[PDB]
Amino acid sequence: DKIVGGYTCGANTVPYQVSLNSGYHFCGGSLINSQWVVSAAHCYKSGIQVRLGEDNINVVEGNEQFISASKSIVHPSYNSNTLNNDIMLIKLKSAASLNSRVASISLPTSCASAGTQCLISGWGNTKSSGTSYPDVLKCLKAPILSDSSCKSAYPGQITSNMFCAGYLEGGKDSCQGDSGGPVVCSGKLQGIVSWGSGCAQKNKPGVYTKVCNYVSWIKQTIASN
Amino acid sequence: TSPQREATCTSEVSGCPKIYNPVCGTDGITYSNECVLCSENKKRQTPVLIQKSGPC
Ligand SMILES: [Ca+2]
Repeated sequence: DKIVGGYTCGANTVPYQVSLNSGYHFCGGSLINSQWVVSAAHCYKSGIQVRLGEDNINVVEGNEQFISASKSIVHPSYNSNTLNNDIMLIKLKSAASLNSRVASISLPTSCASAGTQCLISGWGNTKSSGTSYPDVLKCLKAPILSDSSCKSAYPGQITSNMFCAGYLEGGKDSCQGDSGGPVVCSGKLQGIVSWGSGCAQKNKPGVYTKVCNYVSWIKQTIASN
Repeated sequence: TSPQREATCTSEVSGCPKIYNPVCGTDGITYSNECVLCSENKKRQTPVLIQKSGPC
């Protein structure tokens, strides 16, 4: 659809979802505790405002939290040319006040296998003439693909820190404005929305940063900052 | 063409990042990011340039 094959969902359903705002919504993120957010490294900008408890990013419904980012820490081996290690930490200036629309997502203990179904969320929408923009909060269930089939879709491009999720027939995907947001598999954060060849195209599934490779880096980075 | 800024797109992947960082084509289309305008161009025999940053 206009929601890239997904379904609409609310901030109660995905309370760990956040918006990154620099005058407009450019990326998503996930809340991993009261003060910290995980996003994609290519989402790095200066002067990010984090918006939590959002149902509509265009309308202030009186139940959202707007918190400035105090610190943004991009993985030290992030390569913008290959998108490898596409993961960033954001420290909020103050702690979020946690409630039904605002809560944090657990980090994985093990990696997810092929065929595990996950939930991908974000504000990425697509208009008619294939033109993508943020608006409605949408959700999508998608499987994790085998590494074979992912490398077969993007030959030479897939590193050990990426996985593919989605449907080889297309129609359902994440798209521009979804970058940095959550892929949650059985209550754990297993992915971050990273890249793809277009959106919801046949034989071109979305490509996500594999968060299980990073759990120690994340935990030690948070703890020393 | 009625120009004034190319897209500088040096990606080593055959895909674009899913960030919303719009640019206004000289054609009058809003491209959700510069990488998208790039990939769109490469299947064109006449490149659209960037009229302004932000949506048209
Ligand atoms: Ca709102």
